[PDB]
Amino acid sequence: MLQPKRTKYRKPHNVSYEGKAKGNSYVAFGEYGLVATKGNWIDARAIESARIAISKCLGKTGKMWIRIFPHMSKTKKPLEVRMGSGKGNPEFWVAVVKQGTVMFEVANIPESQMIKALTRAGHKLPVTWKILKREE
Amino acid sequence: AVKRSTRLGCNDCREINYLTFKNVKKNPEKLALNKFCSRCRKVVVHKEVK
Amino acid sequence: NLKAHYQKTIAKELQKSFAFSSIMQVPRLEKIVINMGVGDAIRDSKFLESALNELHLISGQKPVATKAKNAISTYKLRAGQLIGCKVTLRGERMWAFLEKLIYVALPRVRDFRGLSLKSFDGRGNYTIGIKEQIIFPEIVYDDIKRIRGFDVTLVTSTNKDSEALALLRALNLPL
Amino acid sequence: MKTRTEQRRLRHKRIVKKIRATNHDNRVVLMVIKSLNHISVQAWDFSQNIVLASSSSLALKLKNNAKLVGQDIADKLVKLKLTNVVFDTGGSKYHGRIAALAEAARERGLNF
Amino acid sequence: SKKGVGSTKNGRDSHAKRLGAKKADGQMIRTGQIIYRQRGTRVYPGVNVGLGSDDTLFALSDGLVKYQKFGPKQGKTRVSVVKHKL
RNA sequence: UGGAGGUAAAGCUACUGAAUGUAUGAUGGCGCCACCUAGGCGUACUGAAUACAAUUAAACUCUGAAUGCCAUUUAUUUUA
RNA sequence: CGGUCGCCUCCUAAAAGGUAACGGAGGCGUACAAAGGUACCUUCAGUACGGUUGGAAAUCGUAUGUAGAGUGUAAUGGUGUAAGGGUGCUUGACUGUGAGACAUACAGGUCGAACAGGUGAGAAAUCAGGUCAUAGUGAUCCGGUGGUCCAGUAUGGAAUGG
RNA sequence: UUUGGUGCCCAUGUCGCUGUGGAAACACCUGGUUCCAUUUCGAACCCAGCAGUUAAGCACAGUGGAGCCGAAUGUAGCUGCAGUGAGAAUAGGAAAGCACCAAGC
Ligand SMILES: [Mg+2]
Ligand SMILES: [Mg+2]
Ligand SMILES: [Mg+2]
Ligand SMILES: [Mg+2]
Ligand SMILES: [Mg+2]
Ligand SMILES: [Zn+2]
Repeated sequence: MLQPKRTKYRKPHNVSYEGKAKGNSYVAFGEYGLVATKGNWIDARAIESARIAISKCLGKTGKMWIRIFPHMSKTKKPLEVRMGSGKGNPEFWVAVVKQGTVMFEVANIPESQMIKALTRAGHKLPVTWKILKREE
Repeated sequence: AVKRSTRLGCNDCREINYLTFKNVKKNPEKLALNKFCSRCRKVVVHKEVK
Repeated sequence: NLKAHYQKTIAKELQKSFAFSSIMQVPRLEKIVINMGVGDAIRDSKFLESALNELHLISGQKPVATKAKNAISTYKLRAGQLIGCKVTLRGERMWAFLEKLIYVALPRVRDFRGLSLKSFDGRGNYTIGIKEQIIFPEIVYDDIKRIRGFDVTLVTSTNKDSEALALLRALNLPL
Repeated sequence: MKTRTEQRRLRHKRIVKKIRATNHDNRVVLMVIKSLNHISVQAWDFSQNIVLASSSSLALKLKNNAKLVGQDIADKLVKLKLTNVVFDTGGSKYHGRIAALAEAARERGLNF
Repeated sequence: SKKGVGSTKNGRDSHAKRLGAKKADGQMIRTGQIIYRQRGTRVYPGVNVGLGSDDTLFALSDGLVKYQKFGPKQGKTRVSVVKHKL
């Protein structure tokens, strides 16, 4: 579970992901990267599931770089309660993912194996994924 | 509230002209300044008044 | 005076030792300071007066005591409560109180063999520490209940430390 | 650390800042510069940043007790009918030679 | 049934004093009018303008009002008043 | 037409928090021998500090618009 | 039931100003005869080398650094030759006023040139009507206290009022 | 025109590195007995003297090291799919500039 060790302010404004990927536009460390075509919020749990999928299918030869991180927290009002009279406690952390952010990327392992690893990863994430390759 | 203020009065004519603030707990000394007095028309020594 | 020997020989000596052709590229000794660090005045042991008097006795400079510029809870020294003392002596006093050490005091040390191999700053300064002020002649046996040392420095007008080597060697210091 | 001359320039900057902020009338400021060898004076007319008159030891005088750099500048300004100035010690202190200059300047028809 | 909540502890704030700019450029002003209201000198007083101990930029003579750039990276703002052709 | 401003956006060896990797590796922890104290050995790891590449922010800012605003110019209109 | 009830600063507040919510964070019900006013002088903290007691860290001199220091206190804004630190002298922590503006439903709040009296600092210009700025406080009635070129139920006083 | 002083400008003005010069000037320097002064001291302030100095400050030439500045194109946001146009990045500039005064020129 990825989680900031400690944050300044516990209850911040939600960040709309409707943009075109300020930062992380392009793959930067490996040969192949996973891109999104619809911005969304993927929490720490989904990052964990994607990471473990890539690691399990990667074998003991290659490397995986995670680019996004659940910097932002998020709240959830307890159930069966009227509205108002405060702001609910923070529950789960989430990484904002704009459209077109290369979030995962792999290295040092055959081509087809990397494509399969990325496909096995992007099925855990809600964002409609896509495959990009490093430039030259 | 805390009633920390105090009043200064001239000594020649004994009016109670001025008002100021003084914290007794540190400097127990009675203030003795010299300021303008409207009756006396000059700078006279003012000293504290209860 | 030791200044006599300097202004008689040293200028020519170190001018010829290093190819300068500038009579005062030779290093010049600029000031000397004395510090003790009287920290046994937690609140008031003797309130530093013994230190002030004895340091007045050794040097013609009137001693001055510095106030703490920090706040330390580990001791009773926070934001005030002056500790230590400081002399910054010069003129005839600088040259004379210097030799008065090297010709009187250091032969009277517990063991004066050698130093200054590694005590240079590397920018033209030097320091000497003394573990007890009772050794020096300008004092009687009576003192504070504790006897402390001294911190003295030699700062010159050159930044290259080998020049300081040359100046202090030309002045016959114990290396 | 400082060079005894950049520091003096700094004190002068302090003084000129106070003057340029405070001088509500258009009084011409009378700057004196003190050098180890001798002394000089110039009268900066602010609000136009030009110089009106000046004086120095180099008016065929000797090495600066030479308050003569006061009488001549007093004459030059009173010929311009201003005679209401404000003094400027550069970075120096209003003492010694500067005082001997300023008093001579005052006692010949100036008002400052 | 109901549910347990309470203790917001953050329902407080202060009146908003209307600090900002009062005379923009080009304005003809008379001595005593306040040009600029601020907390701390966001604008320095230039020529023919005084500063009131509330850090208030207020005029001292008739004339057109002008803002200007100065400072170590041309990021500080001066305000000043220019006399007319008198 | 001139001007105040610090948003959208952008950026983070330009500070504050958060924070990914490679290289150098300190602080340490696992062992470890001498020695009973001052300490050495390689550290599957936590990562001081720095370099190189790459990130996030309503209460982060070295930077930064357009619209809007203020006042003024010119033309026209309205007596509100 | 619980919480809150006035005032102050930031964010929300959409680059003027304003702008709600049981929206997000926090403070005040002051403190200082010097932490006021003025003249003069002086300008970081930190780190590295160097040095008896003395230690991670006191102090000492040296350089380095461009503010991470300080600024009585909450946060913000501003301020490195300042509005910060030291010193000498004082008390303008004045009286009587107030053109012209700000922001305002009213009440109230805020800023202030300039003028007269008599001062302090200073060679002089100048500065000073409390502090770097923003909170630090509560109407009216009633009654009391001090001064008085006010009246005093026929007159002189007094009581009682002003 | 060059030297010195100084105001305006706020780094394309700096920080530094290598050399050149000091007649007049600017500092250094020499003394502290005087006016004056150090939380202590002729360090500094302040006097009165210029024997020696180009060492250092100051100026001048070269230095593309750090720091600083930064075009065009293209892009992001905008405001009724065209005009508006940044930031970051880049080529690249850059060893300051504007005046007045006194000297010898
Ligand atoms: Mg944004
Ligand atoms: Mg103050
Ligand atoms: Mg205060
Ligand atoms: Mg206050
Ligand atoms: Mg009667
Ligand atoms: Zn009286």
